[PDB]
Amino acid sequence: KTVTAVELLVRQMEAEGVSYVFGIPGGPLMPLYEAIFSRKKIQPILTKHEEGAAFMAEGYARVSGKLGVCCATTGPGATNALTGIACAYSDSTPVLLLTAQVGTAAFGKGALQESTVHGVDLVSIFSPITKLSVMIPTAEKMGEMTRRALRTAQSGRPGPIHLNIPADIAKHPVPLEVFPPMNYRGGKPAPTIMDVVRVAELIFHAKRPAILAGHGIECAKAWEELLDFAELTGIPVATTPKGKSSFPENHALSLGVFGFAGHQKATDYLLSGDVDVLIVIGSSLGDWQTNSWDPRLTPSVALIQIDIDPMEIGKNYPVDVGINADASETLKALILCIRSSGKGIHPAMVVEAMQNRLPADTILFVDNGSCINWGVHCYLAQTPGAFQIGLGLAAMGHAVAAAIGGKLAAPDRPVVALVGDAAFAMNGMEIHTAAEYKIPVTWIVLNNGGHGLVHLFEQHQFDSKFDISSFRKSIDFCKMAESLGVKSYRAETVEDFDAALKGALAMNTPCLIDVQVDIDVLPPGMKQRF
Amino acid sequence: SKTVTAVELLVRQMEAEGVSYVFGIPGGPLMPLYEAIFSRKKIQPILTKHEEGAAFMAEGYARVSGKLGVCCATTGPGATNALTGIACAYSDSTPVLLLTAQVGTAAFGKGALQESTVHGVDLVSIFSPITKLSVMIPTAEKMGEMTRRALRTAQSGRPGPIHLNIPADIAKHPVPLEVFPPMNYRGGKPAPTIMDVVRVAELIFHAKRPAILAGHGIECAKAWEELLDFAELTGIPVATTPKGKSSFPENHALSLGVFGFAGHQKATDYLLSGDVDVLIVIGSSLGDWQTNSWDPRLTPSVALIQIDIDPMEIGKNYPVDVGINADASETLKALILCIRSSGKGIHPAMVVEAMQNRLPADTILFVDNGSCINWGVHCYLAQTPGAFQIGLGLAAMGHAVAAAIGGKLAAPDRPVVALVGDAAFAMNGMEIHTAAEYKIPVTWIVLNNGGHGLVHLFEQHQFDSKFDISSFRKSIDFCKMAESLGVKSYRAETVEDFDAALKGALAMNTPCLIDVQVDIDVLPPGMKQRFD
Ligand SMILES: Cc1ncc(C[n+]2c([C@H](O)C3CCC3)sc(CCOP(=O)(O)OP(=O)(O)O)c2C)c(N)n1
Ligand SMILES: Cc1ncc(C[n+]2c([C@H](O)C3CCC3)sc(CCOP(=O)(O)OP(=O)(O)O)c2C)c(N)n1
Ligand SMILES: Nc1ncnc2c1ncn2[C@@H]1O[C@H](COP(=O)(O)OP(=O)(O)O)[C@@H](O)[C@H]1O
Ligand SMILES: Nc1ncnc2c1ncn2[C@@H]1O[C@H](COP(=O)(O)OP(=O)(O)O)[C@@H](O)[C@H]1O
Ligand SMILES: [Mg+2]
Ligand SMILES: [Mg+2]
Repeated sequence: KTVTAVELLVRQMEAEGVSYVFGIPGGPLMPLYEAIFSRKKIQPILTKHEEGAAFMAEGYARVSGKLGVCCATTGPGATNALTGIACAYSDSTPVLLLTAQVGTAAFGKGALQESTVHGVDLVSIFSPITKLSVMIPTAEKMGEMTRRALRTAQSGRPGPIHLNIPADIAKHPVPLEVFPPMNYRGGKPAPTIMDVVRVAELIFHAKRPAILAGHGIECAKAWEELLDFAELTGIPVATTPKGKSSFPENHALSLGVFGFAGHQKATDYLLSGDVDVLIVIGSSLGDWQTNSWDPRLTPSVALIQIDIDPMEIGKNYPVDVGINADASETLKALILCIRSSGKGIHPAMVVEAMQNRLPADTILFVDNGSCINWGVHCYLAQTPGAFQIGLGLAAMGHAVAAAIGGKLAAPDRPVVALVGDAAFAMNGMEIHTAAEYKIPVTWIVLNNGGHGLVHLFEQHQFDSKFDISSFRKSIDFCKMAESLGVKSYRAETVEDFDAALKGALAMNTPCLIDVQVDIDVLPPGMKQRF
Repeated sequence: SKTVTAVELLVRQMEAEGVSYVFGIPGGPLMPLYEAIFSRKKIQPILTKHEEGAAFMAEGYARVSGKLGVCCATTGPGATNALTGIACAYSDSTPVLLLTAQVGTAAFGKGALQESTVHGVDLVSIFSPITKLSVMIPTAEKMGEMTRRALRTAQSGRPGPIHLNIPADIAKHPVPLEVFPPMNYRGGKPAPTIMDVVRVAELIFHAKRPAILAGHGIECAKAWEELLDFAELTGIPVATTPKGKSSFPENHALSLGVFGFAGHQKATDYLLSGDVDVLIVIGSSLGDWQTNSWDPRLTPSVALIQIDIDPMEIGKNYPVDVGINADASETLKALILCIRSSGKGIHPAMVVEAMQNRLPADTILFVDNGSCINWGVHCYLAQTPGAFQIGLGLAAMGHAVAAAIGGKLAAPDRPVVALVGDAAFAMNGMEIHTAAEYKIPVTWIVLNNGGHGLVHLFEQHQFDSKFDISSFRKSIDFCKMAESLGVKSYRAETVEDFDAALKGALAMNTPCLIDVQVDIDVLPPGMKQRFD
């Protein structure tokens, strides 16, 4: 019994529990749409820009915990998505990008939007920022390739995949071979027992242990065993800026965020070296996460690091025990072994109004810009994984679009995006797609009339010698929401903001809130990095 | 022995190449570059709303400039956004220089903020397949030589884009003043052999039914005058490729229109009938849309001549009898010398008509990708050389939307109009804010048919409408979108509101947008042809 090669790929994608595919169609990429629409199990989402779809697939992935899928046509369709694929690459999230190719009969001829080595070579443009980038050579090889793709995206440190599909093979017949995921993909690695008992032994003798939880806690879905491990051990837990959300910040053992725009209940504990035992679980230990690799973060006795990627272990700090394993399989073993022992408006208040009204289960997406300083510092996130910030690449526009995918992945939970205005101008057009698909998301535009943080570097680094930051005319984001069919609120006092915010969440449809913000307000954590 | 920072010397040499703007968005590590431009007071920076628009602006400026276009973007996502614009510069053979930041060397491999090395997001290797050169500045001293290498590479041979990556720490290291005029580090252009020019001369002399196919290469060589003098001196008719529309006056007696996609029956019949004996191809790559999917009937009976500055294009899809590797302007000047010395809603079809009946003769017309290509290429008549700007090499949606702003910065005292689809404007539509900011009078004509016109036509004409991925449930309102960005706008539901709107647009000398309601089921010209 046969199917068309591209028909078998969606059926294999169905088996991975992929529910939506975001993208923009094209001549050579239509065979895929006729296939997704033949099955009616997976649904296609038409976006306004291919980076917006990629950003959505990434957003769907991180909250879904499943594989994100986006599609694009030959050439510029594909190149458009790149920045989103580059963010999925730096945040360790499994995104599969499907791109079309011209038929082999036109290779080297100057085909329309040719994406081979002879034209715009997608597979090598996309290699440095994917776990795998490959053109399917034959129809017959579609099953084994797409299982190769799904296996690579969600094993090890997860990441994005680029699959290039020549339009001609897309409808060649092939045998129907669809497998459940666990038949062609392995499980995760656990720590050796020798290391589990050595750090158990280091915790038992510690005068001041501390845990630094990074983004790996979310990819490992390790919140519960982290919460049980901290509670059982009594060790205080700090998050990276990107790892905020991975431990409840209301909890007695919570020190908040360590690093950029962080809290100094974390700074002192972790930086004023009383610390002797440091357990780093699922963090790159990059710039922001370490306060520019401050040598004072190193503990006096032992540094322990758990990470599913061996190459990150001991990269910037010498480790005493380096565990190459899943954070969730490591922690349950650790608990198993220790219980076995038995012995305008000021942004500060716009976050303030948000904390007083967003439901407990609100997923908060934050963009890149001064909104990260406000988001990481002043919002307290109590629900596991409910704080969504893309600090891997820190691309402006990320959450503006990301969030749409997040609410498709968690439709019964409220989803809110806190974004800057220049970021909204880069990807704000995708509120039209939420409008078209009736995806109720609330964007909170922190409108300071330009590039907030760049304005501050000018003043504080090149003594107001020039201005490349401010606008001469602020954008009108409520008129813009109106053009895109989205209900809108303007707020220039705190209480207009609160009225807007509780109207939006009642609203059952997309909504945008345009907040007046002074471009000179110095965000938390910006004067320390200067 | 005057010393200056490397980034000042980069700017100073760019000044020598006549670049007048740098399009981009600032960032932490890229701020030294902006500090340099503002202290020098010559080149001016344009802050755009997306870096892809900045690269679109630089491509448009270069194409109208005849000079080098420059954009800048920061580490990581800054540069990746610009990719599609650089890939467009690469497929249309436009000299664009994209300057991108790199974190300081002391943070390589450490996980620095938006690290764009081999250890992070590899800018130099991402940009390698769609640039003539992509290289990270290794040291401060090599800024002079690497910047002179980029200008020579971008504007020599077949022109194309360049990627220069600059580590943020070496930007501010002092280097010796070392600035040269453009003709001390780049060569001139190649001419044909005397042997081949007289061999082509002697073929046209004996040709019964010769024909010329003029492609985009005529604009890159700045060869319009001698192409018209070559056709006039020889009496042989001129057809263009769809992308070369503005290279041969269509109001001339010898003009054949466009041959290929959405072309004219005049051009197809002469070149495909089977009565041509000598065909000269000047500057076209002879790809799909340039040759009706490589119809073998384009082969001439006697001799095919191909002229092209890139040798690897000669005879690629059709066998040539004379293959000249030379610049098109120097070839045409030699052939003329050697023969003279010899001595012996609204229907879009009526929207562009309203446009041609009203727009000045010197208007530079930008067209985006979508049905506007069928309407622009087929129904618009272009009489001015280079006055039609369409990026058909990559055919990236949204290209004309932003590029026209760069075009009008390059030709400030000529009218510039962009004819774009509604989905195209939705991806890069927000750049009009940049035009409102800098007071750049461009007129956008949005053919708003409420979704993806040609894809909807594919559904009907290849999937029998088994599905709809093409129309939006709610047409976007582009006059409200214009208004919120500070741009004057007009809506048109009649043909006359369009004529009133367009005539208002041109008088105002400010940015303006005209939102035209169009039926999405209208079959554009040349779309019937392309279905099989
Ligand atoms: C795609 C992309 N292109 C450029 C940047 C660089 N970049 C910022 C970085 O974080 C570092 C802060 C110095 C560089 S920040 C910021 C202004 C945001 O302006 P807005 O959106 O309005 O936010 P705000 O006004 O609240 O500051 C910009 C442009 C980026 N990150 N991504
Ligand atoms: C960046 C980018 N992403 C996708 C495409 C594919 N694509 C077109 C190509 O040429 C081929 C013709 C079918 C594929 S065309 C068109 C819609 C026009 O929508 P509009 O702007 O409204 O134009 P129109 O209404 O007249 O059809 C689209 C989406 C593209 N080119 N670039
Ligand atoms: N399932 C997992 N278990 C443990 N660690 C993981 C897992 N998945 C990813 N990681 C690790 O988490 C780290 C996340 O680092 P990054 O994405 O830079 O976050 P942060 O900046 O918060 O440290 C990476 O080093 C990655 O190898
Ligand atoms: N200065 C020049 N003189 C002559 N030909 C050129 C010059 N610059 C570029 N070309 C050629 O013009 C061609 C442009 O092709 P393309 O971009 O596909 O336009 P079209 O579709 O009209 O062929 C390329 O083959 C290139 O080698
Ligand atoms: Mg702002
Ligand atoms: Mg349209």
